[PDB]
This record gives sequence, C-alpha cells and structure tokens, in this order.
Amino acid sequence: CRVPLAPEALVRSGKREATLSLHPIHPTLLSYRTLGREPVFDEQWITTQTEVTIPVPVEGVEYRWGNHKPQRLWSQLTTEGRAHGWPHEIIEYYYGLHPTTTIVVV
Amino acid sequence: YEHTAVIPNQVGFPYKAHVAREGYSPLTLQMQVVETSLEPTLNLEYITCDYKTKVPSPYVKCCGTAECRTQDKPEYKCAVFTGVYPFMWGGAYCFCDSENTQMSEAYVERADVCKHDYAAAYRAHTASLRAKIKVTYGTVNQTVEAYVNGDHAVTIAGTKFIFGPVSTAWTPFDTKIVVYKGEVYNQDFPPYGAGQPGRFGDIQSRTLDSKDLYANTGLKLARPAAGNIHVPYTQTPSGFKTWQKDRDSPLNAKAPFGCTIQTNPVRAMNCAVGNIPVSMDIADSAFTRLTDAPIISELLCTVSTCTHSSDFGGVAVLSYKVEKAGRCDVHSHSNVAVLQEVSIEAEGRSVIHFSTASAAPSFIVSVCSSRATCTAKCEPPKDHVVTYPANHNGITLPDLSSTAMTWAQHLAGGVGLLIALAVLILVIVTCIT
Amino acid sequence: GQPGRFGDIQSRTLDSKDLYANTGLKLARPAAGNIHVPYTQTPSGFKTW
Ligand SMILES: *[C]1O[C]([C][O])[C](O[C]2O[C]([C][O])[C](O3[C]4O[C]([C][O])[C]([O])[C]([O])[C@]43[O])[C]([O])[C]2[N]C([C])=O)[C]([O])[C]1[N]C([C])=O
Repeated sequence: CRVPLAPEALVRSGKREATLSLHPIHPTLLSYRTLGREPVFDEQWITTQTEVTIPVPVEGVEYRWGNHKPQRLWSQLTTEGRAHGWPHEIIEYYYGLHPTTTIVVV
Repeated sequence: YEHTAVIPNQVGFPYKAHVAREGYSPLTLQMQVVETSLEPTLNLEYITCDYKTKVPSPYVKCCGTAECRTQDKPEYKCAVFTGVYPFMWGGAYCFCDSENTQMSEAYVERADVCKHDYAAAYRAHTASLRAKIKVTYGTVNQTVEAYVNGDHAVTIAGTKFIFGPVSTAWTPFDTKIVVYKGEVYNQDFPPYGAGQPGRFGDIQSRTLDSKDLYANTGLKLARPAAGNIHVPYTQTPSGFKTWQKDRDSPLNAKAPFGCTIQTNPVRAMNCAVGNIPVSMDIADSAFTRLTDAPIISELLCTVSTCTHSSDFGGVAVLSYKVEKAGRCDVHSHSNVAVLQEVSIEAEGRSVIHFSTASAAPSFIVSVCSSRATCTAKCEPPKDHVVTYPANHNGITLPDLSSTAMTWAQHLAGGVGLLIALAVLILVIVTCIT
Repeated sequence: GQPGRFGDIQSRTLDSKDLYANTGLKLARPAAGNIHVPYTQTPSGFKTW
C-alpha cells in the first residue's frame, strides 16, 4: 500500500546542538535517540511550523522523521577560537572539550 | 605461531596490528568489522489475539422449563429466566401467560483471523555473537563471517583466526519480552493463569493451533425487555484491541547503545559496545623474508599540515632513499595516530594520510625496520556536525609534552636552590659555636 | 531566502524579469509502470506566513 513521503528538514548546525525545522503538510511524527550507554530519548507529534532542538554528544545521535531512512549526526570534535596562540588561549581552548578537569587544574 | 589482537567493535573503524619476527620482512594487517548480531535464545510462554462472542439461538419454551447440560468449553455460561413474553411479528410466539421460560447461552472463543496477526510473549535468555571482518593485508583480501565462541575457527590459505571469548554480555534485552509484527517490548506480562480482564492478553493460547484455550473475559447475562427476543450480554471490551492503541514506545526506538532491532527472527544488529579479542595463526605464503624486501636507511621524513577532522585530514609527506624498488608497509607504534595507507610503494617520495584530532600528535611511524618521528600543529575545523562516525580512537587528548606544555619547563619555579643557599647561611652560622 | 520561511521568492518589482529563489526543489525518479514526474520541495511559505 502506498503512503506519502514528507518534505525534507534542513538542519542548522550549532555547537553540540542541532536544530531541524519542519514544514509538515500532514500531521506526522518525529523520533530520535542518543547513541551512548545512557539512552536519552524522546519523540513528538508535529502539526504546524515549529523548530525542535535535539542534543548531539560525541557518542552520536540518530533520528528519523516521517517514513524516511534513519539519519545519523555526530559532533565533529568541538569548536573554539585560537588554540595554542600563546597567551592563555590554551586554557580558553581547553574550556571546551571536557572543561571540568581544566578548571581543577588551573 | 599465534598472537593476540584487540579489535574495537565499531562498524567501519580500521585497525592495524603488527607481527614481529627476527629475520623476515615486517608485516602488518588491516581489519574492519562490518556485520554483528545477537540472537537471543527465546522460549515460549503463550500468544494472544482478539476474541469473539459466539451466541447461538435463544431457545424459548412456553409453559415449560428446560435444563441446560453443560459443555467442556471455555466459559460455557447458562442462564434460565422466567416471566417472559416474547412478542415477535406473528403476534405472540407462544400462547401461555405465567410459566414461560427463556434459555440464553453464549461462550467466548478465539477469533478466526488471528491465525495471521497475533502477539507472542517469549521468555528471553542469553544470546550469542557473530561477526564479519575484512582481513586486508595486501595479499588477496578476503571477507569472512565467523562466530565468537572460540572453538569455531575459519582459515584462509593456512592462516586461521579464532575469536571467542567475548568481552561483555551487555544485552539490549531483558528476561521477559513480547513480540508484535515488527516490534519488541519489555513489560512484565501476566502469567499463564492471571487473566485480568482488560489488560494484556485476557485470552491466552499456548500455540497457534491448540484445541484448548483459556479466557477470563468477564462475561455475564441479563434478562431481556418486553417484546424483543435477543441475548443481553454484558462484557468487558477487548484488552488486546486496547493494547494496540494504548502502548507506544517499543524497544526499536528506546534501544541503548545505538543498536538496531529487527524481527523475524528476533535479532539486534550493529551494536557498538566493547572490544573483541582475536588470536591468529599465520601461514608461510605471505610471511616474507628480510633479504628480499627493500632495505633503506636515512629516512629523512617530515610532516605537511594537520586538521582536527574526524576523517583523513592529516597529510604527512615523507622522503627516503630507494635502494631497490618494491613495496613496503607502514604502521604506527603509539595509540595517538592511526594511518590509512597500509602499503606504500617505495619510489622517490611518499605521502601518508594520518588522522588524529586530539591536539598535536607527536607520533612515531615506521617503514621496513626503520624508526622515525614526526610532529606538527593542528587547527580545529569549522563545521559542527558531519555524517560519519569517528576515526581517531584517542581519548589521549593530552598533546604529549610538546608545543603547549613547554610552559611547564618555563614555569618550573626554580627558587628552591635559594633556600639551599639559606641553609648554607645556617651552616655558616653554626661555625662559630 | 531560506526556504519555507518568509521571503522564499522575491523580485525588485512586478516586472523584474529575473528573480531569486532558493526553494530547495529537487526531483526524483518515478516508479515503474505509470508515466509521471516526482519532485520534492517545501511548500509555498508565503501561505504559511
Ligand atoms: C583489498 O584492499 C583494498 C585497498 O586498496 C580495499 O579497498 C578499497 O576499498 C573500498 C571499500 O569498498 C573500495 O570502494 C569500493 O567500490 C564500490 C563499488 O561499488 C564503491 O561503491 C565503494 O564506494 C568503494 O569505492 C575501493 O574500490 C578499494 N580500492 C581498491 C580495491 O583499489 C578492498 O576492499 C580490499 N578487498 C578486496 C576484495 O578488494
């Protein structure tokens, strides 16, 4: 039996957070989960124009919208300004990338 | 001769291992896992589907009474009523006024269509593990499927591999399970007896086609109205048809560790957890001598540029002197830097594609019994999310003592020798006494 | 003009005979038997606004 596919979702790629904005023509379903040992997960019904902000850790994130294939996303490493540029930008560069150890070190 | 190796159980990841033997050409091999699965040893408890209420005809007796002999049947329910006046199309049905009786009987039976749709609850026990590997070492690259029980071995060209034991029994399952057409769920289904009417599986069957069944549908009967001949029966509605609407969130979505669940048969494939050990026993078809391969020296290598990618975005050109043309295989010797190009043909120059994004990898690379080192600086990338997993296994985010930890040698601190000079002043104050 | 929101197509006036569009339009291949043409894009965001 045939079934309508849904329009695409254009992602926008923020730091550790990916926002995907839906334009549903019919009421549809969104489903996603994290990838790690800790299974943090949710799913939502979508009716009108709305943004949804799903997390993206280093372990990965899979999500599936409509009747599509499940799509995967992975934070690349991290982002920052100037790394190893001499004055104290080293501690600023380690303010990303698991910062708690850096604070106790400093 | 057999030796060990540890393979990180993530699909697509490349791994390198090194064999060492004094008197032959050093050789390395590249391994990459593709297919995994965990078939759990399922047993049965019972299945469930929708029910039906078969109602035979209500035999009415005028000015008399009947006696309902029972039947070996599920919930055969008999009810005898007095004081009825059935009023059908032909005036009255009978002619009497005070001794009339009506008989109503009904029973509950398994519906006829659930031979094709049904839920089946299973008890769920320990599982197994199978794998598929790629075994590229230059000489002809095979694909292989094999178990992880240790005893099962498969050999290509006299070279054999064994896999088991396993590293972890981390299961994406529980002890009790229930399977529908394409989903698996984890709720503690009631036992074979406790037919709570209106919860999951208020009808139960021990197989598809057993001639006996069990039901607790909660069925009762009531006396009819004036005139109408029918069978008033009060019943709790279906629990199975309820469960189809009142249960979202299967294990296909809640699955830990990003694994993927597929029915028929119940299996979970491409899980990502733990490593797998491997013992390999070589043969003498590619285990090549020393005095045949290129014998080079003065390995004047270098680096070019480096990025914090997740794929091959570290390029390192490396030079050398050709003594005789051939092929030689390269391999790291620390955990910071992986390589992609396993075997580079020694001719003039060379260029390798290392990948490590932690800070600034100072790594040792080797080619045909020769040791060198390389070091560089790396910039972070510009994107935020990409469409492929990692390739650097490095939790070694420290930069290894170079180009950012130089300030430790700068701010050592020094001044303790001045307090040695102060205790020398103590030595010179005790000279008087 | 990111597609779907306001301003997905535009023009300087009623007659500027070239016009901007970023409507994410792409077309796929049909299934066997029937002759047609498939194509996917976000709907006309003006009516959504
Ligand atoms: C052997 O070795 C080799 C190395 O060189 C390898 O590889 C490579 O790999 C890859 C992956 O697969 C490939 O690729 C392919 O193809 C296909 C077709 O279709 C496509 O699709 C994909 O994408 C890809 O591209 C390549 O090709 C290669 N290279 C060469 C071969 O050169 C392999 O795999 C091994 N094995 C064998 C059997 O060969």
